[PDB]
This record gives sequence, structure tokens and C-alpha cells, in this order.
Amino acid sequence: FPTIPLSRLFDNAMLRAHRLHQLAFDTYQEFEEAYIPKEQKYSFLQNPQTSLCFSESIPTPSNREETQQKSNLELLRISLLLIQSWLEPVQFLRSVFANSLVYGASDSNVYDLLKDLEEGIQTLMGRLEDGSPRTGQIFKQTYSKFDDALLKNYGLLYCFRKDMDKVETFLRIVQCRSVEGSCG
Amino acid sequence: EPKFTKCRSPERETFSCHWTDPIQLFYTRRNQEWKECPDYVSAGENSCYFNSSFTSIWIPYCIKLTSNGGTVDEKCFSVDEIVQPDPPIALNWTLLNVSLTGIHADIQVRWEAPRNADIQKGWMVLEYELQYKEVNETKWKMMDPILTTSVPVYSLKVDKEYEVRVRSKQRNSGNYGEFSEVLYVTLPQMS
Amino acid sequence: EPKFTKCRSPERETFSCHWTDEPIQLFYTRRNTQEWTQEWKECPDYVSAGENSCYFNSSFTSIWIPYCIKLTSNGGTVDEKCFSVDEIVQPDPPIALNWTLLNVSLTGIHADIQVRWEAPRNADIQKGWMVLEYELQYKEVNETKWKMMDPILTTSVPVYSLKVDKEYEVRVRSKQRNSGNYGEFSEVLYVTLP
Repeated sequence: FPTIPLSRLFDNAMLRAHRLHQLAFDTYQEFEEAYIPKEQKYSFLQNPQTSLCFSESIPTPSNREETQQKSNLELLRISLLLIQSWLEPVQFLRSVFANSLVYGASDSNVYDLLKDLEEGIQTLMGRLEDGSPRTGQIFKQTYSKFDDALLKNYGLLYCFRKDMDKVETFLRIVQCRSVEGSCG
Repeated sequence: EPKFTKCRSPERETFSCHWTDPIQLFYTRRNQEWKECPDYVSAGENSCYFNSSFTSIWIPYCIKLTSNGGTVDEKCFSVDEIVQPDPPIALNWTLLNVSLTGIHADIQVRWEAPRNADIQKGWMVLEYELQYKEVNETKWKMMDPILTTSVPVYSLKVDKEYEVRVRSKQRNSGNYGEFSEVLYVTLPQMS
Repeated sequence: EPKFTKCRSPERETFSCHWTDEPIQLFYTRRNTQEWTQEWKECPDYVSAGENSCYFNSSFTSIWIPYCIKLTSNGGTVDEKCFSVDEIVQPDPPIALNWTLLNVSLTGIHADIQVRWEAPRNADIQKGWMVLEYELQYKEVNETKWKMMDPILTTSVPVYSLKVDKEYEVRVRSKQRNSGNYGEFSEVLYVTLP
């Protein structure tokens, strides 16, 4: 039978990651611009916990240098955990999404896209077994669990955008390393 | 023997297979256990429809047409291979300007992506190919694939009627769908 | 009273903040430890990013982590700001803008050109750390308004139906996919059709 070339695998993955990230950004920007003034944004970012996302239980790289030091398997693993951590919490963004003027922004669509991307990363990890010993707190740990509404919605939305950015970014790094020619 | 016509995915989210001519269809998502067609009706006679719940872009499928228990046809493929877009819609054209001689004109052809693309925002890409020719001509003149929904056609002769048709394809995947309705370009005589 | 103008990371690796002149110092803290809201430090480099600025190289820059920054005039706090370096990305402009003729109508009136360029030299698009999209704009040197094309994801693009007699100017600018960027336009390219 035919085997999907790794390149088409990566491209579909990137289409999903990107769409999720774009949806997060657009709804986030939209919420902020209408309900959150700089004042509260600043307060939020320095408030106890608040600026802390549930998904931070997962050790992820924070800069180029560190990201680039991770093996392909770890980067995919990390991205998997990040996706999985949102399968449940998105339900909470339902009210935000219902009032959003963003197409595709719904708890159901967002959930399906997360599920499809999850199958994608799982598919990739099965192909990209490249040295990296399946040992470490990354391979020995699960996704993160979630616990004024406005702020709660705002923090949920602020973290969604951020985690989707990590995913799109992490997958890209692996793409350029594996799929020669997709970047340069 | 009843054989396969084709399987085609219109938007990389679902697909369906059709055959000719008691025929049954069995599939497997060979990442033997065949499961039968989840729907024989939605797509009409001699077809099996696989909605978004049965379609995965990540794994290859295999189907076998079983005429009276016996297998009469078999094929394996990935959804990516059977993608084949719906033709573009709402073809229109604009008159840019006619030369000084009054012999040639420069027009602009415009269209809209098929409705099932706008839905699949970010999932379907699409590059279109426009072809044109004098009504009473045999060959079709072809323009190279573009990602935009507007392109200009230059050097047409005012003293002739032309026809234009365009088809879409997913960016480097699947194959070209079917042509749009032909747009007939008639260039007016200028004073 | 000195105020911050803006901060910016040209390539998601380093960033700098600038303020208006009107002693002034810059103190920052990052959420690299919960006990941060009070463990302030001073601008690691008051010169590199130019006059009235503060520059944070790679060792002082992390993405996805909140940074709080405050400006003091004679020890007194006159301004404060909070952000994430990913939130402040704004790439440099494209390099090597050029154009090739594509088509010429027989009416002698229209020609299609192919405009191409190169991404900012400091953006790491090669190893995937950055992904840019471009906005190309062009117009006749006598038009007040600029025509802008929908976001381009590649480094080349055809603009269609340029009138052969008129002269044109084209500018292009970058943006990290899904950010609040769009840096500065490139140097204007003047197109005089052959």
C-alpha cells in the first residue's frame, strides 16, 4: 500500500498548527481590544499565579538556543503534551467563542482541530524515531490539568495563544531538520 | 465486472468512492479487518461516503469492491491522493483597454473559489489554471497556475469571440478538479 | 517626564526598548522566578541600541515569559510596562528587491512583472525559528494611493497589468506569522517598463 511521504505529513501538521495558532491570536486580540485595558493587562501579568498557565507544568524551551538543543522526539513530545492539555480546557472558552466574530472559533471546531493535530503528531513520532532515548521527564509525564470570569476567560485565552505558538514553533524546528528543503 | 470509477475528496475533509453496474464496499485504514461502507446512500447510487469521522489525512486506506462475496476490484490510497477540487465559481471579465490600431484588447478575468474552500479556511490552498481560445478553434491556450482569483488575458482580437474556463487544484497534492462553466468573452467594436 | 516610546524584537532572539528624552535609568524583571516582582535589575546595555535605549541580547531574552520594565528619572519611577518578547516581534525589512519582466501585451499598453526579494538577514527562517509573510505595495509615482497585495508567504510575486508608459514604485514589508508586527518597508524599487 502507499506510505504518506514525511513531507506531506509535516505540511498538513503545519496547516493545522498554524490554523489553531491564528484562531487563538485572532480571538485573543479581539477579546483584549474590547475588554482588557493596558492597566489590567499589566496587573494580570504580574499578579500571583494569574500570568501562570496550567500547561507550564511541562518543561518547554524558552529561547532559540535552548529549543535548538532539543532532539526531534522531545520537540514532538512536548508539542503532543501541549495539544493534549487543551482537549478539555477549550470547553471553557465556549462563551468567548460564541460571541466571537472569528470564523472557525468554536469549542467544537477548535476541539476537532486539536484532535486532528494530535493524530498528526502521533503519526510523526512514529516515523521520526531518531536516536533520542525515550527517557526523561518529558517521556515520563502527562498533559496538564486545569483548575472574576472576565479575567479567567482572559487568562485562558492568553495561555491558549501562547501554547499554540509554542506548538507551531516547535513543529517548524523539527520540519526544517527532517524535511530538507521545506525552509531553505 | 463492476469496477471502481474513482474516489475523490472535494475538500480534504471527507471522500467518497463510486463504481459501475449485489456489490459491496469494504475499507481498512491500514496504518486483516475490513469494515463495510459506513454509508451507501448519501452519495447516491453505487457509492460509499466517508464523512469527516471516517476520513483521516494521516493514514492510508484500502478498499475492495465485493460483488457477491467475491472481490472484483481493490485499491489503496491516501486521502491526499484523491483530492480533486470543485471548479471555481462566478467567472467574470473586465475590459481594460483596446489598442490604438483597434485590433487587440486587454481584459481581466476574475472568479471565486468554490464554496467548500472558504469553509476549509487554512486547510485547502488552491492554485488555478485558466485556459482560453477563439470560439472556432481546436486547441486551448493555457496560462500557468496562479494562486490568485484574477489574472489578465492580453492580445485578444476585437474581431473575435473567445471562451474562458478555469480549474483548480490543491497546491502540489491531488489532481486538477473539473473546469468551470465556460465564460464567453465577446469584444465590442470601439469608435 | 521621559516616557517609553516602544520595545521591539526584530528576530525573536533579542530586543530593545527606547524612551523620550525630556538621571534616567531602566530596571527590568522577568518571570523566570515567581520572586520577580521585586528582584529588579538594571539595563544590561545602555548604549548598543543607540541613544535613549536599552538592549537585551540573547542571554537576557526569553520568549513566552512576562517582562516588567520601569523607567526612573532621578530614582523616581516615571514609567512602567509589561510584555512578552513574542508579543513585541516586528521584523526588519526585506533585502535585494528586484524585478523581471513577465509579459507584454500586443496593445503596447500593459506588461506584467515579477517582483522578488530576500528576507531580513537576521531572521532565522532557515532553521524554522521564524516564519515571515510579506506585504507588497506598489503605485505610479504620481498616484496618491498605494495598491497593496494580500499577504505573500513567499519571496517573489507577480504584480499584473502595469501600464508600460507610466513609472512605478514598489515597497515590501515583513511580519512574523501571527504577531503584531509589520516592520519598516524596504527601500522603494522604481520600475520603468521596457
